[PDB]
Amino acid sequence: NGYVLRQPNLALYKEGNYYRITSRIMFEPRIPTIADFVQIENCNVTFV
Amino acid sequence: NGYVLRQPNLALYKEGNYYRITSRIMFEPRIPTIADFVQIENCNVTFV
Ligand SMILES: *[C@@H]1O[C@H](CO)[C@@H](O)[C@H](O)[C@H]1NC(C)=O
Ligand SMILES: *[C@@H]1O[C@H](CO)[C@@H](O)[C@H](O)[C@H]1NC(C)=O
Repeated sequence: NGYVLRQPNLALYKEGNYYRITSRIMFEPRIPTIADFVQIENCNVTFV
Repeated sequence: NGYVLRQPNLALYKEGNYYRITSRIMFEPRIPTIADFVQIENCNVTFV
């Protein structure tokens, strides 16, 4: 299983050791959580 | 409690033994999860 985001306007990034997901239009950062993801069986290697 | 979807553009269906929820505008299928539902007390019999 590979996970993706529920809507496009967000984007992950590696801020430091931890990972932070920000908006695409502003630099405001938001905490990661499990509710923000969605499941798809086929894994693409190109992801984290 | 009866559950419904967080936004209208989705739709459940019984693909096989398991249930799959797809987009209303494309046939792309997405995995079921609990985060995609919402609770309402009154149960309508007309649902699954
Ligand atoms: C999936 O990974 C392949 C690896 O070669 C990459 O070329 C492709 O762009 C990726 N597709 C995506 C991320 O949708
Ligand atoms: C609720 O179920 C009743 C069962 O008679 C049905 O007639 C009605 O259309 C349903 N309402 C919904 C699904 O909003």
